[PDB]
Amino acid sequence: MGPAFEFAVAMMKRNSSTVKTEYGEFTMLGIYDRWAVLPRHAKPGPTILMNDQEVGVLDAKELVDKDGTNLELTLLKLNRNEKFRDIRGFLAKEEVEVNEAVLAINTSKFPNMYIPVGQVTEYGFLNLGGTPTKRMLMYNFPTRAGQAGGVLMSTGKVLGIHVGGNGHQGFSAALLKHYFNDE
Amino acid sequence: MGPAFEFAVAMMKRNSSTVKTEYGEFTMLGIYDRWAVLPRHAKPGPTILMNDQEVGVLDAKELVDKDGTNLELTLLKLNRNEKFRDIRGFLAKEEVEVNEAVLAINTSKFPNMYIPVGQVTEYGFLNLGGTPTKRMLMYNFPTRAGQAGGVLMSTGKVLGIHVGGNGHQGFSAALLKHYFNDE
RNA sequence: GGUAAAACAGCCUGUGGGUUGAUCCCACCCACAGGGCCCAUUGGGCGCUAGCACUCUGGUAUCACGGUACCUUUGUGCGCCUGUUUUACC
Repeated sequence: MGPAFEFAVAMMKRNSSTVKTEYGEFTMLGIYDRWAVLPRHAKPGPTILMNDQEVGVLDAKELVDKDGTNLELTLLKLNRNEKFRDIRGFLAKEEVEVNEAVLAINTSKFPNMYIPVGQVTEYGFLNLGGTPTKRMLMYNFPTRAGQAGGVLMSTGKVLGIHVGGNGHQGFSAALLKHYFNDE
Repeated sequence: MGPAFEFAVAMMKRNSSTVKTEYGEFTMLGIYDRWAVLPRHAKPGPTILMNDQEVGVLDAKELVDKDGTNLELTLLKLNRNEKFRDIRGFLAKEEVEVNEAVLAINTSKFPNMYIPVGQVTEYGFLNLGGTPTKRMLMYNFPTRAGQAGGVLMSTGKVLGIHVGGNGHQGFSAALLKHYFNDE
């Protein structure tokens, strides 16, 4: 099928997992080594359920910009031998707009779901649930709950992580390369 | 988890797929190159639905032994550019008994299912549905339908393909290395 | 012109030489001469902000020592980008 789906299936097979925390079930994306990404509201504790099996969290960083502003991403280091495929090369320096994107989701509510979203525009400031948030990306698609964590993709590019919606629009936290230079 | 579970998950991720034919939904195992294996009761036609994608069948063989006896396996050559991981090294030259096995199934009825089976005994002749059949492997897990095609595994070894059950006992067709010297 | 197909180029510079759409900036080609970089080297390979898949040369972790995960190199199929052809179709 489309080159984006070929890209998207591979990304989900090699780098994604289903995660349960105290606050729900999420798609989770492994960046490299043992570092992965959840939406901030997942609030992962000392251990998580990764594909129905308990895994310890060695470290959890909640991203904010230079000013202290929410970015709606939590990076967590997983206590497991396996390393993720290194997809930092698929992350861009700064926010990415595309004319057509796929949002991929893998949870028990939404198993193997590859949603074509269309135009992704760089949105910037958003008031998520009372919290000033920055580096939002926006796309025009009727979103539901339980989609947070979904990986927004384009052929050869990982744009961000779905972090919320409003009924006709969905919003992803941009996933920037320098977030993972080290941590 | 088990060394066997690590093995089975790897096998399903890299080598299995869900297949629909005119005769139901099946777990399917890729052997190498583009050769795969199904139960004969799948009876694949000129195309199959492989992970919801139409795939053409270049060639299909229903296995018989030198004596002409049913083996309950269909080998099919898939018209795909991508090639399967070569797992012929995990196949034995003759039927294998193990004292501990996992049967792995991936259909919409049975998503991401890894059934611990226990002893696998070499059963030999079976009268499947009125057809003299040979090289049956027998294991005792009161089984249900839609499990045909499940992969019977132990760490480092692929024993066979689930082809039927009886309420108490389950049966796999043994998957021997010389079946694939050239296919 | 489109519109399909095919088919063949792509390391980077200059040195020519033409041609070129045209007489001007080009674009191509035709060649030469340098500089390279990679590999597993009598050799190979080097368009990839577009990737996917297997395979191969080595590593590193881990393991119930059967495997598993990742990195790295070799190749091959599919895809993609530029051209240059050729053929239809309108």
